[PDB]
Amino acid sequence: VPMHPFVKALQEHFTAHQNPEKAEPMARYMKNHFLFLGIQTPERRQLLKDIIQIHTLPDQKDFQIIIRELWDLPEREFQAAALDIMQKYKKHINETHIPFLEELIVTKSWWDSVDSIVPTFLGDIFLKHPELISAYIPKWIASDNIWLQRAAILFQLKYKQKMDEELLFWIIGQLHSSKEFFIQKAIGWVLREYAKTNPDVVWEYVQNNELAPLSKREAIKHIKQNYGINN
DNA sequence: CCCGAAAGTCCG
DNA sequence: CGGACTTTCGGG
Repeated sequence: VPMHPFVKALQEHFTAHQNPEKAEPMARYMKNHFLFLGIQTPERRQLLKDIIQIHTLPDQKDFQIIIRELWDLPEREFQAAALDIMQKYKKHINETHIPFLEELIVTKSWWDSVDSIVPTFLGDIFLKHPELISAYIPKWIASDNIWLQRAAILFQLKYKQKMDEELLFWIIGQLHSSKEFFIQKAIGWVLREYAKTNPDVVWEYVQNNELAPLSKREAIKHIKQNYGINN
């Protein structure tokens, strides 16, 4: 079965505009986990737009197929493009897609893909269907996969006044002992972000509960100005 | 334009 | 450890 023609067209068009000179530092920035073509976001977005203009966006029946096929290509720009395409199908994504999104999180995993899946796509789903959180979050925390653990921490990132504080702090308590940078930093980020909505609750939490030094320092990067640094 | 964010390197 | 500094990206 041939590659979907839309994916083949995107592959051809991106490859024709590759930049091996830029690809080297781009690959180093992601710790050489991926090959890169060397195409930065503004041009990558335009090249995708070119292909949509010529071919049209595929029928929604092929949405998941297109994403998978791009996910399977070696160069990282294809995963970035896949996420751009998934946004174009946003109004068609619902709670039945949680396993599909899980599988994206745990394949070709790094912060650049996971952070573009979790607080947006998964965040929106669990905001509408909070009763499903307990069908996934406990498994994610218990798993050996750090990207699922990060997903558990960051899916509420943008919730603001809709943050479930008890849940957030429970999740952080489960993961506070992790020695993994991407977990410590995710804890820092979600606390720093939530502190923009409720600084008193974040300050009290970090002063009275154990956290890795990195997590605490990142959490209070801004709000330490509001409370002061005691001698 | 601006700022804040993931990251990243380099240094003490 | 954590501060100083870097580019790239998203949003105001």
